[PDB]
Amino acid sequence: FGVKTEQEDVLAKELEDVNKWGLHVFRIAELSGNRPLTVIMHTIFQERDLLKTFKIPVDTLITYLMTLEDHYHADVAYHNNIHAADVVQSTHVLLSTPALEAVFTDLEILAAIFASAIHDVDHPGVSNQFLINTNSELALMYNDSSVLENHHLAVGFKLLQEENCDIFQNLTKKQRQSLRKMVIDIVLATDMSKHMNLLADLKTMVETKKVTSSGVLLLDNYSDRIQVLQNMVHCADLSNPTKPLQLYRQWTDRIMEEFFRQGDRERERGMEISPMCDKHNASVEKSQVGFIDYIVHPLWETWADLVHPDAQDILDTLEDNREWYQSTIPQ
Ligand SMILES: CC(=O)Nc1cccc(-c2ccn([C@@H](Cc3cc[n+]([O-])cc3)c3ccc(OC(F)F)c(OCC4CC4)c3)n2)c1
Ligand SMILES: [Zn+2]
Ligand SMILES: [Zn+2]
Repeated sequence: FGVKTEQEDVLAKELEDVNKWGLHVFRIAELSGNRPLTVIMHTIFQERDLLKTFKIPVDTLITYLMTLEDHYHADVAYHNNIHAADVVQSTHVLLSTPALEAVFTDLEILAAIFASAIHDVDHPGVSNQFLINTNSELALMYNDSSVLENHHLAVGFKLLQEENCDIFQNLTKKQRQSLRKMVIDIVLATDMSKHMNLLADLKTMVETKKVTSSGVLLLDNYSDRIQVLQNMVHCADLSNPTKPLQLYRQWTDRIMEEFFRQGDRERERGMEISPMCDKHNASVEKSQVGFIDYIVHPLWETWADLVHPDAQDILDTLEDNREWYQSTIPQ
């Protein structure tokens, strides 16, 4: 009575690393009875005093979080609640980077974290292209346009209507409309088809980079604010390779399982399969190296530049991991 159970205490101790890059999220997933998203989100909300700032009733926050977590598929290897929790915690750490100290408002912080929590809800385990090519209801509903991302948003928002789930019930119409717009802009930016444009804009920003007195990033207009937030959650979404190898490897195993599974369906449907999704002709090591060289490193290198030198350690880990997988390539 009043005191945590032994498993709850062990979980609480793991959660003490919530502000660190490399949180044992899989461990937390096990300790919380597969409730990584709910506990990590609750920990972050209270850490950031978001409940008080936005007058979010605690029972309501917990109810919505568990409901949201329940709408992630536990039978999906990668795009599940653990990934959601990871992206959330990673965005949380990124928001704390010294270069962005005092830059964003509480509402923007709330938008970035909420966006992260719902960015992949109800993911079926197959890609937009697969959905489009199989004439799936989802693809027809959203006209082949950022199919999954539009769906994650619609679900994320619709769940607020369930019993005692409206965590934004006390925000004014102004706060809600602004919050909603920012969340929509952020989740839509997670669609990989927008990667090049986002990176281009981020690079341009690093080019025109301008700080303040204390050397903190200066962002005037909404376009700049939202771009940085969009790239932030995007970085968090593509952060697996920048985490300690032990974590990175579990992510790779999961994504490969999900991809090979899709490949198996395409093979049966008689569709063409990418080496990436072909369990028969697949080079996991090469795929990760390509992934890092063409996508992850160019992204994180530009982000490192924007907040230089705050992300120096993350970049070093990415490069060490890249070399690890490279040397793993058989011959
Ligand atoms: C079947 C399928 O989706 N194929 C496909 C085709 C082209 C690019 C990508 C793609 C680009 C970024 N990712 C994300 C996961 C991700 C997927 C989609 N969006 O909207 C955002 C992120 C992604 C995250 C982690 C990965 O590996 C490891 F870190 F766990 C990964 O591995 C890529 C290598 C297998 C070769 C890809 N996925 C995926
Ligand atoms: Zn996604
Ligand atoms: Zn994702």
